[PDB]
Amino acid sequence: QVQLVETGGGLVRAGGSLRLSCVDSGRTFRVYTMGWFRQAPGKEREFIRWSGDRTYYGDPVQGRFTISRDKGKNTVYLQMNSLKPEDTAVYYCAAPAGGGVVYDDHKAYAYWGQGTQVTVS
Amino acid sequence: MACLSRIDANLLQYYEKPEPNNTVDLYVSGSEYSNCLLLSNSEYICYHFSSRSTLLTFYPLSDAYHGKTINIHLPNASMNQRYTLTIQEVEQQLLVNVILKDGSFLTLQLPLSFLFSSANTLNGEWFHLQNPYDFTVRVPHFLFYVSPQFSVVFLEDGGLLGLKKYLKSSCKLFHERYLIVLTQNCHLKIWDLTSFTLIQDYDMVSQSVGEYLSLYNNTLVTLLPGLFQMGTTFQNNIPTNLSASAIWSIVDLVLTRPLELNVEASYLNLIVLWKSGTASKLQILNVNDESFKNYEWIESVNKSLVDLQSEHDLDIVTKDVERGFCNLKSRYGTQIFERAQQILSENKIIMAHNEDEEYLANLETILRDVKTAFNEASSITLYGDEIILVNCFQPYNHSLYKLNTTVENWFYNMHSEELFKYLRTLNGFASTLSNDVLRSISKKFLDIITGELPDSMTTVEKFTDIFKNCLENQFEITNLKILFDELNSFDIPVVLNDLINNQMKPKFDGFTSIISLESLHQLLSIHYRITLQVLLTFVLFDLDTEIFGQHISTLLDLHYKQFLLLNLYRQDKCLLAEVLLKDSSEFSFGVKFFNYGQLIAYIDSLNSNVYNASI
Repeated sequence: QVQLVETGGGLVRAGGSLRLSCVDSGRTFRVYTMGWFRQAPGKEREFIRWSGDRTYYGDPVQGRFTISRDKGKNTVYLQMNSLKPEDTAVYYCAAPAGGGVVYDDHKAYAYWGQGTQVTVS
Repeated sequence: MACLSRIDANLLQYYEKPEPNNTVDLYVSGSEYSNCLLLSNSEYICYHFSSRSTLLTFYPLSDAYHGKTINIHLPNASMNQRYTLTIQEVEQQLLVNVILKDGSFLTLQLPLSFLFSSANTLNGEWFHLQNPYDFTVRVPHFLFYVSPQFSVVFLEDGGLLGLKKYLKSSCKLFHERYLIVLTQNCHLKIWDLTSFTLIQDYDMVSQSVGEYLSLYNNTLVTLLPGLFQMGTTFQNNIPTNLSASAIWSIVDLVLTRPLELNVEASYLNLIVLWKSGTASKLQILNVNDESFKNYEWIESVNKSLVDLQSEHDLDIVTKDVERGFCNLKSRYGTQIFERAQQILSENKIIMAHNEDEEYLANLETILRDVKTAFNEASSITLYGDEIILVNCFQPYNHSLYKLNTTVENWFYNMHSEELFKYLRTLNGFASTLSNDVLRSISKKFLDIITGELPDSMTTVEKFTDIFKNCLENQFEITNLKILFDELNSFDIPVVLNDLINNQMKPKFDGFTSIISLESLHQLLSIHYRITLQVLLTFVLFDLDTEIFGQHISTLLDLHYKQFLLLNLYRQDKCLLAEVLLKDSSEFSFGVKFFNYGQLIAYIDSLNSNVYNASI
């Protein structure tokens, strides 16, 4: 029964900077990653696997957000520079089970840790 | 009975960086066919005609990784793949004749020293096509290279032309000027020079584009859509039948002199390849003198030992998902593995890394499919004086069908009908054991040899302990009864001596490595299975240390050596090759395989260097 907590969210003006973090309590594996998905209020959940062997970013945040992992650990950070009202959503960690995919809602065995955030101008 | 083993040769397997480091792309403005050509010097160059037209690759078979490849593109597509092209070496230079779709005739002049030198790009107008003397209305699909600097070109509705740039009047050239053609109906037709007429044409004789002709001396072999028609200025003989279940299509056909076989006196051998999609079958016709006394069919093992070890879970030596990932990366060439990785990435299949099973199973099945697609046959080439070689579709992929020894013939043909029966009974019992029990028994033998099991223990005590720790579990007691009753029928020490003392214990390469390592691996894996079974018989019923003392000692010795070399094959095949080829070669680079007996002799020499090493 591994947990998956996360902090760092809040309300900031457009163009500000935030830092999301997410760690695991249980052992599980050194394998499953943590997709930093997001979901706008009303919309669907949208868009660092295997110890940074490859990384994938979404089109609305490329060059603006920076994900990072600690070596041999279940920790995922997300430096969110140049925030905009389009980034106003609720973001989620992730954790797969079996064969996975970075572009689907099938990805996780356990995410949870929902957190609301907003952005003004 | 299957008498030939398949040996898959990936020319880029020992190196962790495909493709070769030096590749040359020459412009002129999956796969489809592959073959190999022998030059003036002792070297075989390979060419591929993949993806229909606009593809002409060249690479040396000997040094595929360090030697450079030549990619010759094409400006206009071709009307036919592999059949519109004649490669011939004239004056230390590869003449490459192609008819494009524009009706243009391209002649490529590739010097020998270019393909073997380390030069990147060389200036010069080697390419020189010809726009005239061809028309859009009449397009020819075939092209045959006559020996005296000539090119005959046939079209659809039974017509031909001759190239002298244009002189007019399947297919092969009998003697010197005799062009023996083949039609679609079909019916053969002879030519001469006398370039205008035909000596004889064939009737339909019903009641009685590809490679369907194969000539050797005064004897021709043709295919009748199957019926193998034979014909020895005479044109007459008797056809023979085939062996077919589903629908097969012939790939290539070569008529040659006899090879070393376990048959009576014969006169000719006939190597035929068939292909069903990705799979392929090799068969050999053995014909006695004057094409009347016999017509025997010899089968072969259409899959290598590695594919069979991966399919039927007969592997025992190989050893978490990281270790298994490295095992899969080593069992296949880096080319196959990278192709599988890219195919998985296209389908967006993110690896689950540690504690993943779905991903590893998907990787295994994708690697199997990729290797089976890479090994799709396209043509046959005769190596050495009698060595058989099959060029696969994907580049750097080939397969040698090796002559089997008595041990390998006994292994592959277990079900067919004194030592053979003893080995058959041993395997009949040993198959009832799971791989876990076999691995535990082998590890107990390793403990015996190394000293992890106590040496003060009598061999009988050692075997009682091995039974009470590994075989103490439930094995079908009726199988033990059957095994004991069948073993009571044999003269055990005589066949044991026959197995031990006679049957088992007795220019860069490169290519000699890729074949020698795999053949040695096959031979020693068979030896390992047989030794495991014999020592299992020893453990099942304790025997006097006096009777089989030297027997059991040498058995444990050879089992230890076999396990060690199989584990050394599991990883770093390149350095294993380097060591085994430096120990037994005067130049530390190997031996040139010229005949079947020579190849088997080198394999047995490696086996001897293995069995006599210092423990």
